[PDB]
Amino acid sequence: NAPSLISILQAIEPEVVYAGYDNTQPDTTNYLLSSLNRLAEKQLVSVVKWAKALPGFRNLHLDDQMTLIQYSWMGLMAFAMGWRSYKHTNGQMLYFAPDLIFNEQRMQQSAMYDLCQGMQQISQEFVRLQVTQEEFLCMKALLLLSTVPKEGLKSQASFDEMRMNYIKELNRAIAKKENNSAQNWQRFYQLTKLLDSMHDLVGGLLQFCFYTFVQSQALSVEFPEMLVEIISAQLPKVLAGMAKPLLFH
Amino acid sequence: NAPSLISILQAIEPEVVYAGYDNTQPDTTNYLLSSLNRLAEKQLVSVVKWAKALPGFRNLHLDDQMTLIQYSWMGLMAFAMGWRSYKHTNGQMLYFAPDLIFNEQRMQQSAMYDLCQGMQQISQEFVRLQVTQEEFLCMKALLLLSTVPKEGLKSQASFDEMRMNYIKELNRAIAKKENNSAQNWQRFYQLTKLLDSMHDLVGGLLQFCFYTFVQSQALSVEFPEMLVEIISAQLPKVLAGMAKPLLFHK
Ligand SMILES: CC(=O)[C@H]1CC[C@H]2[C@@H]3CCC4=CC(=O)CC[C@]4(C)[C@H]3CC[C@]12C
Ligand SMILES: CC(=O)[C@H]1CC[C@H]2[C@@H]3CCC4=CC(=O)CC[C@]4(C)[C@H]3CC[C@]12C
Repeated sequence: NAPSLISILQAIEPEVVYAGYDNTQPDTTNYLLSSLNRLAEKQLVSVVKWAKALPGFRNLHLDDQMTLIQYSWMGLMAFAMGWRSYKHTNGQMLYFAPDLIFNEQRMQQSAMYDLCQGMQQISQEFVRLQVTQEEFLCMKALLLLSTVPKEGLKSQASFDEMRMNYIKELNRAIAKKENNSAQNWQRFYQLTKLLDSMHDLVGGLLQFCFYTFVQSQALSVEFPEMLVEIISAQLPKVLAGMAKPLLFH
Repeated sequence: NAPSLISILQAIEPEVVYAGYDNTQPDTTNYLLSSLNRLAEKQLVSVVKWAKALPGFRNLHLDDQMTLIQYSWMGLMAFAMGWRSYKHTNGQMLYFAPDLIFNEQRMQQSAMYDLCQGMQQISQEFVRLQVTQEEFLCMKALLLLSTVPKEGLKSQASFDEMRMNYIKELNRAIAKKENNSAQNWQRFYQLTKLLDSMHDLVGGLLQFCFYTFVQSQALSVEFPEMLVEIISAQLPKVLAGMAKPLLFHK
């Protein structure tokens, strides 16, 4: 056979990115929120390299490629962050970058606190289910494919296929580790139910992101160049409500 | 909107068939089996009427239609039978027809007794699960679609899509109960798992049917005309192993 896409997912998985954060700084709301936005920009390049290499993706209309990234960029970063929080801190802390990690204090100072808790719960869920690296990588792919234009895509031809495979390949992963079907059947629930749960969270994250952005002047936080563009394009579409989450349940 | 798949399903559900059995007769292996085979013929005709009226069915290539039936005819009848046995006897007895119902003694004389038990366990599942009539109708539609030719279908064009609709429809039916996603997922698991259990049973039934078919002279068990051909046509394909059951997990 040809290489399993899972084996390719592993190959194209990005290496971790540093924030270039200065940890001697007092933890100040504005400074935290801004360095986070710096991090996002760096990660934004990473996730885009990734999606390109992501099998099936290039075969979508570039307006399709462009929209999917626009919607899901937040969820993918947040999801991946929760998986780092799990491997490194055991869901105890929010591990954004090896050099910027949110302890309790920082979550309170972020003025994102309730949103931080929410992200943390995603991480703890990872530790509760003991998600395997394979499960994670498949899930993260599906996340990309889990929010779509309310009016459907140009490549919907290609898309519905791709989405199916990554669902299939997710099954291939739940099946391999475990053995019994009663088990497979419930794994699949808990995992997909985890993916679904991401949507509500992202909404909240976005809500605040948008807010910080519009009020960036007043609040005095900085969104860097590349980051603005993406938000700028996304903000209107999602407020228009052209963005449809695809649930499992 | 346009009428529910499930509302059509209900419309086209066959009325119950009578066997025309003389219950004053003694309960004897040959008269019992022969009488079932008469019942199987009568049901056979309505099963086919049913499948035609089944939405998305006539859109399948006509070889696919004939194939699928030959495969699942046994499972449909036995599935339906266990449903009746749940509705009328509460899983207690085997209600093939209102006039011919197997109680313990008849399962003894049947000389299929371990199979009778098997079928009695299907109905008992219906009762353990408290299956709704809507759940039942969707499952029975799928049962048609759950054993396919191993080589594939001429138009798998349509089939795959149709099969999904009935799966969606089945979810539409579980959801109605107003449960949450986890209960729904659990209903779904336990239904399709009742479904899948059907093959094991049916395999066994086919076997003893094939047997009684061949040995009828020996056994003095008479297969009405129309029952004969379907078996004639099916038996080869089966023993060649060209029939692939479609499961919901191993
Ligand atoms: C400054 C601001 O509005 C906050 C709101 C939500 C925050 C983001 C939440 C998800 C997250 C995961 C990461 O790995 C770093 C960047 C991001 C993408 C965060 C960057 C800073 C954000 C953008
Ligand atoms: C004589 C014989 O081979 C028996 C073996 C199993 C029996 C069948 C079991 C399933 C059953 C359900 C019905 O409602 C009547 C017909 C049938 C289809 C039965 C017809 C007679 C059978 C076929």
